[PDB]
Amino acid sequence: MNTVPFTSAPIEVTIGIDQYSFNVKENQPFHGIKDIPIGHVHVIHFQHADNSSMRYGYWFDCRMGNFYIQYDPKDGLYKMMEERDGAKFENIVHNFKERQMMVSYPKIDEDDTWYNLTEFVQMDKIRKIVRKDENQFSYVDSSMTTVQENELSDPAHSLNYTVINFKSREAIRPGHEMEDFLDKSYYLNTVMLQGIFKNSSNYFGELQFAFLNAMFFGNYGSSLQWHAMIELICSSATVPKHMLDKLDEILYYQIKTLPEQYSDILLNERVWNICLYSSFQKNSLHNTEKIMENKYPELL
Amino acid sequence: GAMNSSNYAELFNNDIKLFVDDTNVYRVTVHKTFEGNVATKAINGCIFTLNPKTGHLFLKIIHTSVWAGQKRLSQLAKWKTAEEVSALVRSLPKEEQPKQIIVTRKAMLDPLEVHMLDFPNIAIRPTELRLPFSAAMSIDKLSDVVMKATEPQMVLFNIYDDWLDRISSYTAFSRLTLLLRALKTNEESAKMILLSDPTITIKSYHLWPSFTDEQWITIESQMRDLILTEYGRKYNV
Ligand SMILES: O=C(Cn1cccn1)NC1CCCCC1
Repeated sequence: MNTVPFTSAPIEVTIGIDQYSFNVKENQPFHGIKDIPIGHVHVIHFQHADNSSMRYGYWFDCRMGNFYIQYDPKDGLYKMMEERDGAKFENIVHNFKERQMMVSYPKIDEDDTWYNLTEFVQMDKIRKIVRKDENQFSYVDSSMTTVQENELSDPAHSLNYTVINFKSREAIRPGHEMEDFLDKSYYLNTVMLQGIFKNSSNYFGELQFAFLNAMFFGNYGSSLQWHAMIELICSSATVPKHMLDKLDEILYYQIKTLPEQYSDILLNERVWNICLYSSFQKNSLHNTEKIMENKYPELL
Repeated sequence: GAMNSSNYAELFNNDIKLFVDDTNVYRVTVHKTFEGNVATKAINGCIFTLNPKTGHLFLKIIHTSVWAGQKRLSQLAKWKTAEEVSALVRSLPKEEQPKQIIVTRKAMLDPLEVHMLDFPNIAIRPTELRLPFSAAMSIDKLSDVVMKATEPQMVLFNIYDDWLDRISSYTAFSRLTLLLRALKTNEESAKMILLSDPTITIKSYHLWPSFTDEQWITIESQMRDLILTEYGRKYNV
């Protein structure tokens, strides 16, 4: 079990760790989060009490280094940093543990929620969507725009998700216009799965990362990406059976985890009604359709 | 964006544009079968593709053989329309290709956009106008060439005859849409108006009769009256 320590907490802030969150008061005796499960990516995120504008945070994997948080009073935010001196880091964290100044990652043992939300998410893929190669961790916030959004403005701060556009030459084979527009299997299976992603695991990983950025930061371009990747599968008549079964599990846990009060802004009525009731895969998402109908029957 | 009453004069500026009407592409008669079920029989159709500035009409005849063995024909008809319009554009010299294509029905937007991906600079637009181009098959010479076709065929006509020698495009389009609206509302009466005076003939190379300026005013008044009549006969007013 790993630890992301904090040098201090000088400003009042709500801190998230994965699906958990807690309030820290201004200058409260706070030194961090311990007992973080090894084996998964994680996200530590922030919303300042004085400006709820800009949720921001950091994707990381404690297997890749020793990371800590330190507030920067010039840039006005909590920054993740790597400590390269392993002995120094271990000794400081051990003292914090002895003085019980760290919250414990509060994982219930029955609970597989975070595994289920991050099953295909890899740090190495995160770091190619979020380009900042001098760090091992990745910063995301509410305002960052996607490559696709920019095309329709600072490229160093973009989310480089894979561009999906159903009315593009990439999506539509010359001479197969009607076929390819009404059945997107060639775009899904040849262009995207064989061509760009290489396998369904990397496709699902980007889908899961897009949802999580939409949920945790309200990142609108991420929400657009998540829905596009769902729609591309559901609008394909020919999908490997193992992908459909896994998609149903992925979406089920995403819908389960969404705050009930954010459903109005994070769920696209058109996409979901099309996917569950009109698409080729209308009958292939039984768990997702059941949880959507019991939890958000209004949207449908 | 959408073409409507506010930007109506844009139709007659010097940027090449085409209206595309797909109403008459997939045409059927509905009949009873020996067992007492219902079936359809297709008949020849046509794409109505019109330059409103010049009157140039590209009438692509759709032969019933294109439907043979196909399913979901009303959906296919929109994609076949888009395929044929895209083929027409590619067949034109660059300086004759349109800068905008206006579709009379919104369901043509996605089929045409997808077929025109190679032409990103050609704008595909809907319209809020209720244009009467479905009545094109009430023009006898157009209906005749469609029904006689034994294979796919493109036939090129000026729908304004020689009117542009004497009137502007705006006025010519207004005459055309009044004639077609009349033929759509009461074809029998409209055709009676147009031919009641046998001494006014249709030239071999024309579609409409050879009315003088003064006769067109009378004709146009008679068509307005017809339209208002039918509107009363319909709504009782
Ligand atoms: O304080 C530092 C790095 N530093 C900045 C100025 C001088 N040393 N690092 C600690 C070790 C790990 C836990 C909290 C962060």
